[PDB]
Amino acid sequence: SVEFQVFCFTNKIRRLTLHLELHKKDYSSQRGLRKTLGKRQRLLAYLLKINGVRYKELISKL
Amino acid sequence: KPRLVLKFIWMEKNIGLALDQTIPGHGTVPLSPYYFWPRKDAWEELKVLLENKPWISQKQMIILLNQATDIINLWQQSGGNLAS
Amino acid sequence: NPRNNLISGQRRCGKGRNARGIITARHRGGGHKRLYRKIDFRRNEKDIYGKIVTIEYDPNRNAYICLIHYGDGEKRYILHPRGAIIGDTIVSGTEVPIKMGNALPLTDMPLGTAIHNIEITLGRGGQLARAAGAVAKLIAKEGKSATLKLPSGEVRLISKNCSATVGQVGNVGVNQKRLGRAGSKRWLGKRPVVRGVVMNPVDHPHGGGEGRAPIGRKSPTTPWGYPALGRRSRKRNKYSDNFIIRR
Amino acid sequence: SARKIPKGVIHVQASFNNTIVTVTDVRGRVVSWASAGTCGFRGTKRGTPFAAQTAAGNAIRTVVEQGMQRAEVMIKGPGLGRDAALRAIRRSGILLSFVRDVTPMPHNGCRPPKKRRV
Amino acid sequence: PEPQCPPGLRQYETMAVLRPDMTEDERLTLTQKYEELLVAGGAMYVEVFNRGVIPLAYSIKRKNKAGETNNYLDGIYLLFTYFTKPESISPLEAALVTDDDVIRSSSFKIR
Amino acid sequence: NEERLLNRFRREVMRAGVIQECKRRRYFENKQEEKKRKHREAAK
Amino acid sequence: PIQSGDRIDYRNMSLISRFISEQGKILSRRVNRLTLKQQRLITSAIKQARILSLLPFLNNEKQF
RNA sequence: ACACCAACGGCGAAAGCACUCUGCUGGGCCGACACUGACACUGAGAGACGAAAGCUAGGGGAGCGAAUGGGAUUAGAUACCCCAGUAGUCCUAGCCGUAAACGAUGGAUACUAGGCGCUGUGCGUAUCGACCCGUGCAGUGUUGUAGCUAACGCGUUAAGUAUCCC
Repeated sequence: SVEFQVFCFTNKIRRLTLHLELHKKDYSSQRGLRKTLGKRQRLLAYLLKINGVRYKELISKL
Repeated sequence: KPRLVLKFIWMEKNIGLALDQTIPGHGTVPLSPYYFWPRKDAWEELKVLLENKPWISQKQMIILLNQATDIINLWQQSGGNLAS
Repeated sequence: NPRNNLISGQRRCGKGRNARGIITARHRGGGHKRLYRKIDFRRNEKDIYGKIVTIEYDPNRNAYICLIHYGDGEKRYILHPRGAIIGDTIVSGTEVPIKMGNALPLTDMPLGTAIHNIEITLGRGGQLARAAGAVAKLIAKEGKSATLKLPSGEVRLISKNCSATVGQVGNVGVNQKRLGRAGSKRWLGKRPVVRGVVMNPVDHPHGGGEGRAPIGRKSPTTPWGYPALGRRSRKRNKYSDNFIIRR
Repeated sequence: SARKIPKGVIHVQASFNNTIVTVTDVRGRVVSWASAGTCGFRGTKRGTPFAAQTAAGNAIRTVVEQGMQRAEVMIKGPGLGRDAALRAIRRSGILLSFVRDVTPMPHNGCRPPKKRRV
Repeated sequence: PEPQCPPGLRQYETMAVLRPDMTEDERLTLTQKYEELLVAGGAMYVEVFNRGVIPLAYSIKRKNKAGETNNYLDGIYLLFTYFTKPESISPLEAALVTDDDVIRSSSFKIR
Repeated sequence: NEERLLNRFRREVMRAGVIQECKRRRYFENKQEEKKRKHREAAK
Repeated sequence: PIQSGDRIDYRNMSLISRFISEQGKILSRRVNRLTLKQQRLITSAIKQARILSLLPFLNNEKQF
């Protein structure tokens, strides 16, 4: 299941970001946010590598 | 849990205290450790060995320590005097 | 809402300096009219709530003031503390719980608390620690006194039945608001001060001769002859209420 | 004089280069103190077991106006002055109830100063 | 019986020691502030049971409201096996620090 | 009383060697590995 | 030994105080002969009970 | 600042991290096929973090303590010793971006004796419950075969055999 990985990582970045911006100095979870961004980004380049229209739907969903 | 023997020896210069210890619910073999002629601590060495065991109950550790203490005590008095 | 009919109008004219007309508080004059704000120091309405609706800039102060209403029909101004959420409710009284913004007498409260507006005796309006960040703490209390560390590094046992507005008073950032326009000193009604070396011997005791004159006297003095370093200007027997100067 | 009660604590500040033998009552008003610097000799000699013996002897020889039976000793600190002091009090042999240590055992409070490099 | 509700929120247990003097308004008023917790928490609040007063090791420093007087050797050992949202535990800490008859209140989170 | 010394004997339980340890400076793992390696091997 | 099934809490002052000395200080794993997990868990529990003044931080020295 | 606990121990990518408790939150490990189906590795330039000392701004300042000052040793002593002791040490917000930042060992995968250990989980035995034995893995350590090495040594966590990338 791929779109649950992208969507799940998106909610991960939402909850972790609204953690981090009202907190502002945790330099440990910064790596977690950046590993999630990079991991999701290699997924988006993967599904963009496979398809057009379907990845256009992944952009249009979020 | 078997039960226990300190053996002391007094010769004028030198104490030895020798702690022979015994088994808990876990089958173990102690020696008798003999603590030695130089001024290096006998009670601390003995008691610490017992505490390191936990295999020794408090009553057991204490009774042997009391006997050990008594001999070190007699030894100190004889060394300060000449008893022999 | 300006022109509150609480700005109280008539004053003594600007930043005055005249006793009989002689300059007696030096370097004063200039600026705007600076119409004062009659604010409510001594809260004479206890155990009735009141919201906060406006943080107005008082030109008489270093800090801001705020307009507070009531459940009854009144309007007052009080010093708002740090943390004055707009719309937040303050209430004076004897048993009112501790909140950043309300007032209570100095007995019914714990020790070790940030309070700005305290009274030195009963009946007065408000004396101590009311500047733009002046915060007074409490050391433990006594039978009829209370040792209070006020923001000078100075402790003072005080009468325990004195009103006190608990909170750290806001507008702290005037520690760093620079006057770098270099004529903004004159906008506050503060004329430039001349220096003692560059005056004449009829005016200042350090009226010199040729060149940048060294200070000449055994001690640097005021323009009226008293030594201006270390000489404590305090009457030897006034109160004996302070514990240690701690300065 | 004093309260005239023959029980009282003895404290032995055994320093690394000195000893102090003080003796006081239960409340803490000292009835006598005598140290190694008290009993005559002073310098590198003070703080040796002969100074502990002489300082303890000249300390508790002057409590014979009390004649304290029930003694209890509360020593403190490191040094070569402990064991000679306890042999001195047991030499006077008065009813030494219990000796004890009250040495300050810190829980990493302050930084102790530089190592000596001598 | 306790694993019924912890779908949704958390589980705790607060240890709080008390004054040894009073016997009245001690089971009462501290259960009333437990009802203040009930306004806060509202979950399976059970087993708030009391433990007998015994001599503790060493305690000073009551800090009454302007008292700062009483040393102690004894104290009533309350412990609340309560159950709440993880939000609003710090106000339970302030409630169990500021009140007079509660000193040295350490909460925990049993698993 | 007899001339027996159990305060020295009991003293080596928690030795006064935690006070000759704490006279000189707080220093890190070089001398804590020397003193605590020699001390972890003195009790074994 | 002495695990006794129920977990070690500050409320269990039976197996706790078999682990401290009468001088009141925590004994190591090789003395108490437990696992690492038992040792750390009684460590945190003992220091909790140290907060509640159930246990002394120092016991006054005694003779005779 | 956090004694005993403290262990040749646990975690972090490194630097680092230990009085306890709570809250938010990262990361790891293990199982079942529960799902997708190569989404993988490395990474120029780039970006982040980055002990200590240092600097800007404001607090705070007990101990320790460069500089400094006095005493001593000394031919001399700006040094080791001793007594005072300022910046600093701590905290807030930044800057600085270096260390023997060391495992003196970039990362990743696959394969190649064992012994003795520790930590985490999994299965079976044993009891029916804590043990206890073997093990399946992952990580950490110590001796060590083969092989490599100028030698010392390293040796399944290679400095072995190969492949890739800087």
